[PDB]
Amino acid sequence: KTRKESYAIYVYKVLKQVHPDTGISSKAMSIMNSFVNDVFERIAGEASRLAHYNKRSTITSREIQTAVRLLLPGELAKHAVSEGTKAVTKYTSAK
Amino acid sequence: RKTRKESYAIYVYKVLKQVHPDTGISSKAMSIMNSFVNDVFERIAGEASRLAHYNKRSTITSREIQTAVRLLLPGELAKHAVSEGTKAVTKYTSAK
Amino acid sequence: PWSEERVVRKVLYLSLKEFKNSQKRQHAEGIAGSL
Amino acid sequence: KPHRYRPGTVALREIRRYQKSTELLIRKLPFQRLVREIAQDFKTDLRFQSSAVMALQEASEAYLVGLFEDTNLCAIHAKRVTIMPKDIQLARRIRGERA
Amino acid sequence: QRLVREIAQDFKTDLRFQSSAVMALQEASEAYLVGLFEDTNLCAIHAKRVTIMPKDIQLARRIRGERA
Amino acid sequence: KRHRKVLRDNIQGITKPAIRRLARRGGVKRISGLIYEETRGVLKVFLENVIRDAVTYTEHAKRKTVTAMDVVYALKRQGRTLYGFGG
Amino acid sequence: KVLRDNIQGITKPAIRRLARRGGVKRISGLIYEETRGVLKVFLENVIRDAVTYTEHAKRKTVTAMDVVYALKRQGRTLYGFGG
Amino acid sequence: AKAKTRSSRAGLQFPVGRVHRLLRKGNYAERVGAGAPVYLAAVLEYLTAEILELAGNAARDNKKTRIIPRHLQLAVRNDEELNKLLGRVTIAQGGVLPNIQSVLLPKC
Amino acid sequence: MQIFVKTLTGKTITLEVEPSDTIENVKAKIQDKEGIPPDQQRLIFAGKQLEDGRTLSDYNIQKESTLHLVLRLRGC
Amino acid sequence: RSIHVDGQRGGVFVCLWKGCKVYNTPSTSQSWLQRHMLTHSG
DNA sequence: GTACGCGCTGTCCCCCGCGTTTAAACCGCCAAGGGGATTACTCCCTAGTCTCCAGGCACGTCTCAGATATATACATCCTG
DNA sequence: CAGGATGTATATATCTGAGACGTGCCTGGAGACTAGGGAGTAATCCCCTTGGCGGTTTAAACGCGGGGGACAGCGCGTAC
Ligand SMILES: [Zn+2]
Repeated sequence: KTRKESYAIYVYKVLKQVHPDTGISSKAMSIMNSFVNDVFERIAGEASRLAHYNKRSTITSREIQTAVRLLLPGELAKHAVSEGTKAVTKYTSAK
Repeated sequence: RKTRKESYAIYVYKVLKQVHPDTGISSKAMSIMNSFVNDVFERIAGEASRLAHYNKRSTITSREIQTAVRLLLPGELAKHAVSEGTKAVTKYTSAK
Repeated sequence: PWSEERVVRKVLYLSLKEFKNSQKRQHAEGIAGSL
Repeated sequence: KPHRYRPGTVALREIRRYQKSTELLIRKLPFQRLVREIAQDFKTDLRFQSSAVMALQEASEAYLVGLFEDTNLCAIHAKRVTIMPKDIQLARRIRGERA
Repeated sequence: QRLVREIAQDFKTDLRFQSSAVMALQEASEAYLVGLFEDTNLCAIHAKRVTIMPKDIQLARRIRGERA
Repeated sequence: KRHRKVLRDNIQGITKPAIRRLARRGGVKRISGLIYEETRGVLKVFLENVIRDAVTYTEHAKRKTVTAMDVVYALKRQGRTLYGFGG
Repeated sequence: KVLRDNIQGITKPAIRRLARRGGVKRISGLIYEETRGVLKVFLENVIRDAVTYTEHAKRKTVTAMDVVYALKRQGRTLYGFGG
Repeated sequence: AKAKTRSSRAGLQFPVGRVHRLLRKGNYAERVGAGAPVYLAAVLEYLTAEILELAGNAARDNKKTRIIPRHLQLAVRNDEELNKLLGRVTIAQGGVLPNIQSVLLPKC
Repeated sequence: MQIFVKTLTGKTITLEVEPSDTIENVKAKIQDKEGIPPDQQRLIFAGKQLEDGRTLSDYNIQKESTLHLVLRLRGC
Repeated sequence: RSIHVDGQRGGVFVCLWKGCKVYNTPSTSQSWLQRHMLTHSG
């Protein structure tokens, strides 16, 4: 018992959207789990400070945007920011 | 002339004379000590922050700080400082 | 004002193999978007 | 009559061999013994999960490997082909480890 | 100062530089080079020489974890 | 007789051919003979550092059993994160 | 003689000076290039993030505290200039 | 009635509800905006997609059906822009990149 | 545009090349017209060793220029 | 050192002298005590 | 046996002063724009209920994954 | 300076069976649906400090040369 969370299912889904026909071993799932669990904090912690400096109290997108501009090196930043911008401005249009 | 700032300068100075009661101190060195204190305070705090969440408590206690020291200060300084803090508490307990 | 001759004498003397980058990974700049 | 290979040629095959596989390189039971040995001095009467030891190993090995590689570059810098403790002690200091 | 103002041209134009910050930039940019040269020196010595050549710098950085 | 068979000189449990294997994986060709003690000490220092904090955590959580998470946290604090063990 | 892309502003004797405080004795002829590039690289890697902070704060002038932060980022803390 | 997943309303796959829970309970700030968890989840999804895709080709080029760590290693270490992001991580069961110095080869 | 590639053996060859051609492509042309492998060649002009990734326009080379090629063996 | 310094056993540096700029002033570091003694008495 | 290690050498290429050319400093003057404080407000995110469905757990298989067995090219290291 | 013999490689066949993939079930946490009140937010104004400037002056940079010593090359013994 004592349920645990994970990201397995979502990983598998995303996998199916690129090589729709390729399996994934067990451990190589646990890895890709831990990896997300890492990057998540490595961004959220940074954004926390970044807000705390200018003495705000809320976290919004804008900083997450900046915070990304700091960690991801170069072209990955160029892409990810476009991705975010897009995949939010849609959502706000249709709640 | 408004919007007061803060520092530790007072306390640096006070504890200074308790050791070299004849010595002065420039401004730059004052600022440096200030920054240094700020650094260390944060390090130790942030450490204990995780230490709780791991065991999923919700309040920082002394016991937290105790170990959190043992993970930053190398060797000797740790053994000294833990003694120090242990003492400083005991008194405060009885001496409200 | 450029010591090309001196650097060429150095090329003749040192004369050792050198290592550098090989491939162009522009695909990480490309298909990544189409990913 | 009996065939014997050129000196040092076996290695050139050893490398291309090992740089491919992925499994461990140290037999467990002695390693586990060693760990349990060191552990006593901090708080004797301990008890371990299995995977914990596996982890400890995994890291140790990855460390040593990465260390050797840079040791090698050092050794080349001085136009040798072997290695010597004087080499390790260089990298182990430039890194800032034994700084 | 003329240097940094030049490099700052790209990431944006028409910036202003609070004076003191330039001092910090300078200062930190120097304690870097010092410690660098130090390690280059140890490197070169290890090869039984007395003078330092660019390959020393390159090796030093690589081991340090900057170039690769 | 229950426990505490304190063993000594297990560092010699690291055979020379073992270390040969590692070095090979590293990519070295010719090897001196003194190294077989250099590494025997280097590795020990490395271990000690980790195992200390490893213990420290459990101790704080006051059990008698060193889980894997513990080791993970330790290896992280020193800037050597490790994937694949339930981060 | 005024045409000077500021990178040239790093005079060779200057480099020699730092080299001394390090503790080097002799010096090849080429290093006076390696340094000019290395310093450059190191510089952008910091001025970029400094800029970034200023931007996100909507400001228009590079406060020291920014440069300090950016320096703590790379793993190079710096005492004294405030913080 | 007839509720809809926020992820749908975004058109993604990551549990935006789950994320937005995590931020509140992580002491990351005092109060969380609305748009953030969206933006965050989008970034995460993009990243993991990129890496998985690369690994897929990696393993196929070895002519196998599934994906195992050794692939992931051989996947990351070959793309620098990634490789920097993972300067200090260690993938168990990872091996190394095949590599040999140029000098130690025979004369020809 | 035409260029002159003077070699250490007293031979100075002409190539067909554009300012947008890279030094890797120029070395490929050296291979195709002389059999000299591109991994063995190092071209020199304007006091610098030519970089394969850059083009002729990047070095600001004019017509009728006389470039220098040294045979540098890597490997073996 | 045998008459005033060693007889000054304590965590304080209250040790006395005629003509010192600091006089009857405590100090929590006895090392600095003996240091000041070596400075003054010569 | 080969890789090392020691010694001999024949350089040419940095150090070291010397004139001389200069750009840095400092000193002063000046303008403004942008940063920093102050005000009125609003609308957005927190809180609280009610609910119902996505997600975790336990099974059960079949596979195709993989394993294993078998068999041929090829790259060394010798000979004339 | 080229062939022959070689142990290595490499492939191809068999099973064989643990364990990725579904598959149901059940439920607690995510979502719809409610007010509220303060964090941000425009809007404001008023320094000020940062560029920007124009003379000295002067030490620091610069170019020259010359020479001497560090080095890269080469050769030879050997012991690990
Ligand atoms: Zn006195």
